Amino acid sequence: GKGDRRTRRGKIWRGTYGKYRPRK
Amino acid sequence: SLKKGVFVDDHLLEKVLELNAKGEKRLIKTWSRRSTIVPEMVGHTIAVYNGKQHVPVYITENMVGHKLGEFAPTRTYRGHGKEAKAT
Amino acid sequence: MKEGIHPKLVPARIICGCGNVIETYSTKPEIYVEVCSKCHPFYTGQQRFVDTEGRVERFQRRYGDSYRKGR
Amino acid sequence: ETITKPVDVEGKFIRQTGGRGQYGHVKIKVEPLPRGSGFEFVNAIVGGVIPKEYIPAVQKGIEEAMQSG
Amino acid sequence: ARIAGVEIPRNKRVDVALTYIYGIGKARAKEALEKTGINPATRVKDLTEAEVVRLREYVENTWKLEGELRAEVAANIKRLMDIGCYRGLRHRRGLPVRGQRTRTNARTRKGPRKTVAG
Amino acid sequence: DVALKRKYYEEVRPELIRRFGYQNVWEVPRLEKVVINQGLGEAKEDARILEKAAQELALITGQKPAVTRAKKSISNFKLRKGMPIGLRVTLRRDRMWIFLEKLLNVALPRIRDFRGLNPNSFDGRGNYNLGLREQLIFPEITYDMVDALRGMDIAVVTTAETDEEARALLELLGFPFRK
RNA sequence: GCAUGGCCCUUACGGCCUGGGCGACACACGUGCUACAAUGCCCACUACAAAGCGAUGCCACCCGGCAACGGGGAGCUAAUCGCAAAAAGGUGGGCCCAGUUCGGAUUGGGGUCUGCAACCCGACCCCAUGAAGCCGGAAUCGCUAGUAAUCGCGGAUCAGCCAUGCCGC
RNA sequence: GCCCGGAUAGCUCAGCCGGUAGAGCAGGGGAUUGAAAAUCCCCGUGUCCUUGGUUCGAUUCCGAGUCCGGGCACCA
RNA sequence: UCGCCUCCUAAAAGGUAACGGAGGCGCCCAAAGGUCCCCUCAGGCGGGACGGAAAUCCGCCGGAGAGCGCAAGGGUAGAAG
Ligand SMILES: [Mg+2]
Ligand SMILES: [Mg+2]
Ligand SMILES: [Mg+2]
Ligand SMILES: [Mg+2]
Ligand SMILES: [Mg+2]
Ligand SMILES: [Mg+2]
Ligand SMILES: [Mg+2]
Ligand SMILES: [Mg+2]
Ligand SMILES: [Mg+2]
Ligand SMILES: [Mg+2]
Ligand SMILES: [Mg+2]
Ligand SMILES: [Mg+2]
Ligand SMILES: [Mg+2]
Ligand SMILES: [Mg+2]
Ligand SMILES: [Mg+2]
Ligand SMILES: [Mg+2]
Ligand SMILES: [Mg+2]
Repeated sequence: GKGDRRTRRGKIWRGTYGKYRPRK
Repeated sequence: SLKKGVFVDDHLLEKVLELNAKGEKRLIKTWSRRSTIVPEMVGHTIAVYNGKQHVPVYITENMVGHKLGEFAPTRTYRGHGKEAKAT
Repeated sequence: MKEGIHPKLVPARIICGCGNVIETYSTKPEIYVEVCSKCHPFYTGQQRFVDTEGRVERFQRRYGDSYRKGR
Repeated sequence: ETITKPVDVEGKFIRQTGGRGQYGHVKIKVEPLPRGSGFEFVNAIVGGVIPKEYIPAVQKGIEEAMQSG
Repeated sequence: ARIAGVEIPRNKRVDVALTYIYGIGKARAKEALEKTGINPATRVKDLTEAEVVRLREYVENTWKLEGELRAEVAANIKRLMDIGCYRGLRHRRGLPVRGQRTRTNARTRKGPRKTVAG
Repeated sequence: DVALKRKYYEEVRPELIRRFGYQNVWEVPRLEKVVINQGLGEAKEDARILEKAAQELALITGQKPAVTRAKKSISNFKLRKGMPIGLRVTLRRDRMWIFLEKLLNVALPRIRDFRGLNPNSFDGRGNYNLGLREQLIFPEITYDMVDALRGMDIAVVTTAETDEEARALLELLGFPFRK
């Protein structure tokens, strides 16, 4: 899913945070 | 897609607005293809630079949340012709 | 007349998101509607969906109008 | 001898079957001048589509083969 | 369970089923379910008339789905073809519009395997 | 009970009589027919017919349409001595109002678009004839049954004459116009 | 890059500026990234690194927002503060073999942030789309050990970033 | 008339005892070579003669029909 | 070239030749037949969603120029269409 922005992996990869990977 | 600001060149804006004081000639060419299509100015004929020449744009009004540049394609292209490899 | 084929012919409801409208007499009950929400005849319409969000409030009638260019 | 109406033509010379060497095709514009003007060579070379070396060579062929009409 | 249109998921979780609508992603979908007291993990093949319409009401009233939406896009698309909009001449030419590269790739908006070598 | 009905008998009818009018209770501009031809979108029938335009469009006006067929030779159009390529529907009286009125001021709208009806479009006897870009888009939608964007071309024949007498009848009846 | 013999231009082959272009697109090839899924995917929770980088910089902790971010605001001249939290793993639940909760292209729309300015041409966030791909022909590349494979982390450049690159851990 | 055989891509032809249509020529891409030949791979092209049947399904099976080909009849 | 059909040559009845002029036939239709009942064209000009300069529509104007399986002629809407 590394290219799927709407996911855990997707975010981690892109190096960002959001609704799908909150800043803890 | 900028922010809480809306952008337009102060001097492309003037020529326009002071013109709305009386209204007239569409002879108004600007190189500011970078400024937002003048909402409070729906009807003049703007001559947006093409990088080569000034392409007049009727600028109707259905086009207000855009830029004067979106109406002056800067590249010229009309299909390709032949390939050739071996080099 | 013509027996058979013909629709059914029955009244229903013309809803409307801006007050009642035509009186049943077609063949449809529900529908988006929107008679006109602004007619259009000459004016009272031309609601030109272009309204630059929050117009004015910024970049307005300033910068110094024409000025004493006459001198 | 001389021409009456200005003409534009292309000179081709492709040599590549076995592949020994290669070729040197070119195009030119030829038009008549007032009587007594003689010969003239217009060096209209753009971004260098032709080497500043083969030019006199393509001219020593025009001028040369220009002997007999 | 005809919802927005004629799409009746079933045999599949309600949260995943809805998805099959043209305007319902795992997002919105998962919302409507908690705004209708419906248990997500419940198969459609178990939804009660109550819940079914009790849900059909929300989904089908809030935002504009299948078809309705479809038309929207088409409209927006054609509107970009006005006086000379670039993002518009882009749809016309049939190439990418989001500033992509065309020297290579761009296949998603072109014909796979065109060839033409002189 | 009828919708417009009144609109014409009550309104329009008098504004005309004295704006024109006079003498007879007959030489007053009034509609008498409402026909409408589809043609079959941007691609005609084909042995595998279409007839959905029939069944659907039929009841989008309340009453099945007929089927017209070409004539003469075609050559570069694909047709022949004809059969079919038509499918149109006339109709007057009641249905004329109901179709255009319970669709005139509520239906015609919605379709994402500009100003009013093309002005210079009338002739003599005042009949007009608009012609939306077909686009079966609204009214009476109830989706599904969606195969082609086929729509139509509406013909409205009225009494009257000239263009004013005619136009006055529509304009004062509910026909937004001129750009 | 620089230096340098010779040749060449000196109201221009030098200089300034606005705008464009280097981002073009019928096509061909190279290096790569993300994949086609169950030894997998998604969600919640819970662990174990190293090497680096930071004052008109890194920015704790609060608060609004679903987010990106925004207001506030402590510490830190940094083995003393923080960028962090590592990911793969582990545990519980969900998916049940389908072009799918695989895959994410593409497109519409709504926003955020840098900068005078993001039409050409930025990066993020969110909603809606959701494509080709379920394993790849002739051919062809890498590696002999903490290597290959796989997982994440840092840095230079840098306002920002088209880094899926590069040098490192 | 009788028996037997044939018609498949622009041409030359395989089509196996029912499901799907293919080599070859030509051309276009690739691959291999330091490079050019030679060689390899990958493409796009069908009323499968026409008709009726049989079958879930026919270019294939069955019956007829036309046009070829072979042999033998014979033609008021 | 050789039989058949249409027009002309053929000199206003019929007929009339030439290696005179110009075209067709060696079929076809179970509805393209019988009868009963309805319907009227082609184009010209307007007005018309895709619409060529003829798709199908609407409004006038239009005695036949349309149509009638195929040549040509005759005939024909007061129908043979
Ligand atoms: Mg996914
Ligand atoms: Mg640039
Ligand atoms: Mg470059
Ligand atoms: Mg580009
Ligand atoms: Mg990989
Ligand atoms: Mg919060
Ligand atoms: Mg598990
Ligand atoms: Mg930009
Ligand atoms: Mg999808
Ligand atoms: Mg596929
Ligand atoms: Mg699979
Ligand atoms: Mg070794
Ligand atoms: Mg950076
Ligand atoms: Mg980009
Ligand atoms: Mg005689
Ligand atoms: Mg006589
Ligand atoms: Mg009969």
